[PDB]
This record gives sequence, C-alpha cells and structure tokens, in this order.
Amino acid sequence: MWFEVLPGIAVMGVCLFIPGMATARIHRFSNGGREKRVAHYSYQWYLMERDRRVSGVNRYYVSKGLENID
Amino acid sequence: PGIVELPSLEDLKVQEVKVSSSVLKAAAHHYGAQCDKPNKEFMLCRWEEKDPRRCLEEGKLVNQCALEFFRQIKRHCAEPFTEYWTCIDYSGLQLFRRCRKEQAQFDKCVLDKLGWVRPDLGELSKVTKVKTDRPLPENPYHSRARPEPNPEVEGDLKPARHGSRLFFWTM
Ligand SMILES: CCCCCCCCCCCCCCCCCC(=O)OC[C@H](COP(=O)([O-])OC[C@H](O)COP(=O)([O-])OC[C@H](COC(=O)CCCCCCCCCCCCCCCCC)OC(=O)CCCCCCCCCCCCCCCCC)OC(=O)CCCCCCCCCCCCCCCCC
Repeated sequence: MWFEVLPGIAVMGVCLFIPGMATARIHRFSNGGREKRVAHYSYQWYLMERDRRVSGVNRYYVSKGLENID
Repeated sequence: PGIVELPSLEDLKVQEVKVSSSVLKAAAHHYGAQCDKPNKEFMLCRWEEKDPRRCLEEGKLVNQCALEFFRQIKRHCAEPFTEYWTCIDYSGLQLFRRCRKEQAQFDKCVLDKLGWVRPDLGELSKVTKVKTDRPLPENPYHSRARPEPNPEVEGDLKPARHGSRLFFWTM
C-alpha cells in the first residue's frame, strides 16, 4: 500500500542527508576537531590571520592559550 | 622629497601576546575593565598623533599591561579560563551565548580570587576621558601655511559713472 513508496523516499532522504553530514565532518576534520572559522567581515579575518601567525605552524586552528606566555 | 623616518628594529621588539583570538575574546571584558588606562592612553595618542611612530612606547605599555593581565589569570584561574576559551574556541563564529556556564564559572573564580567585576552591557563602549602628560599636537596633519584670501568687498555702493558706458548709451 502506501508504505511501498517509503523505500524510494528513504533512498532520496539518505541522499539528501549525505551532503550536510559530509560538510560537517569535513569541516571538523580540516579545522582541528571544530567548526570552520566564519570570516564574513574583515575583523574576523584579521583575528583569523593573527591566529595563523601566532600558532607558529601556519594553521589558524592550532590554538595557543596561557601556556604560550610565561 | 624628503626621506621617511622609520624606527629601528630594536624599537619594535616587545614581548608579544602569543595567544589565539578565542583566548583574547574569552578574556575580553575583563581585559577592557582591568587594562583600561594604558589602552586608552595609547588610543588617545594614536588618534591624536596620527602616526604610529609617535605611539610606540604607549603601545609597548599595552603589550606590557596585557601580559600582566594574563599572568594574573594564569597564576590563579587557569582551569576555568582554559575550559572557557576552549568552548569559545569551538564555535565558528565564537559565540558568547554558547558558553554561558563556562563564562559563569570563570567569572565566579575571577571575582572570588581577584575581585574583578565583568563590565555590564554598555560600559566598554563608553567614551572616557584620559589624563596624559604628552603634549597636544599643534599640527597633526603637518599642514603648511594656507594662502591668504582675496580681499573682500567694502565701501558703500555708488552709482555707475555715466551709466552703462556701452558705446553710446547714456544710462
Ligand atoms: C516731476 C516728476 C516727473 C518729471 C517728468 C519729466 C519728463 C516730462 C515728460 C515725460 C516724457 C519723457 C520722455 C522720456 C525722456 C526723453 C527721452 C528721449 O527723447 O531720449 C532721446 C534719445 C537720446 O537723445 P539725446 O538728445 O541724447 O537725449 C535727450 C534727453 O537727454 C534724454 O534723456 P537721457 O539722456 O536721460 O535718456 C537716457 C537714454 C538716452 O539714449 C541714449 O543714451 C542713446 C540710446 C538710445 C536708443 C538708440 C537705439 C538705436 C537702435 C534702435 C533704433 C530703433 C528705431 C528708431 C525708432 C523707429 C520707430 C519706432 O535713453 C535710452 O537709452 C532709452 C532708449 C530711448 C527711449 C526714449 C524714450 C521713449 C519713450 C516713448 C517711446 C515711443 C517710441 C519711440 C521710438 C522707439 C525707439 C526709441 O533720442 C534717441 O535715442 C533718438 C530716438 C528717439 C527716442 C524716443 C523719443 C521720446 C519721445 C517719443 C514721442 C513720439 C512717439 C511717436 C509714436 C511712436 C513711434 C512711431
């Protein structure tokens, strides 16, 4: 009956689920287990480039805390 | 024209604040509360002199007063501050609203062990007055002498001598 249409809906729904799950996991893989930095404005990009310079390893997502000062 | 005057590389050596932006954003309100005076002296000097080369030493004081800010966190409250800037650091927009309980623990530990009150909504955006001993720049734009204006009109307006004086017209 009407549950015969549910396999196609399941296949299409898994295919719609894949891109968002993929970009979430790829953003966490490419950015140190965290969200991708959102730089819409030049202050956010300024702090991000500051992070890339203060990390020492040319990666903004490598965070440096109190241990990096004396 | 003339030679530009750059300071030496020794005049640019200072102990850098080598922390990430989420460390700075997590400590930002207490940094504005505690490191008020040398920051505002520097920014007053920076908007008045309009030259960073005239603003190095005050800038060094900023980089001196930030570090003493962090050591005073690092001595007393390293655990709630670390646990708070890590949670600030997770967010891609670095939201304060995602991290209110780590903020509350950091504010509790700081207010107990250091007595710092976090600034309320509206306070860090106030325009404050700064008492400095450096002089006011009398010519901050390095403007030269301005040209003298044309002489203005003066005198009561008399009629035209013999009218228009156009070829044969008498008025
Ligand atoms: C108590 C309180 C009250 C007190 C009241 C006191 C007064 C009482 C009387 C009341 C009436 C006063 C009238 C005004 C004062 C006299 C003005 C005068 O005669 O100036 C002479 C004027 C200058 O001669 P002037 O001897 O050196 O000066 C004598 C005075 O000192 C002139 O004095 P000014 O030196 O101070 O004048 C200033 C200056 C003096 O002039 C100049 O500095 C030189 C430049 C003048 C213009 C030249 C233009 C040339 C190219 C265009 C030519 C156009 C074609 C000519 C006409 C074609 C036909 C229409 O005038 C002008 O530039 C204005 C232009 C001329 C207008 C004159 C008045 C016209 C009013 C009636 C118009 C009717 C149609 C007239 C014909 C149209 C052409 C004007 O003569 C001419 O330019 C020659 C042409 C004649 C002009 C008109 C004459 C007025 C009487 C017309 C009656 C007939 C009408 C017939 C029907 C219509 C036409 C078919």
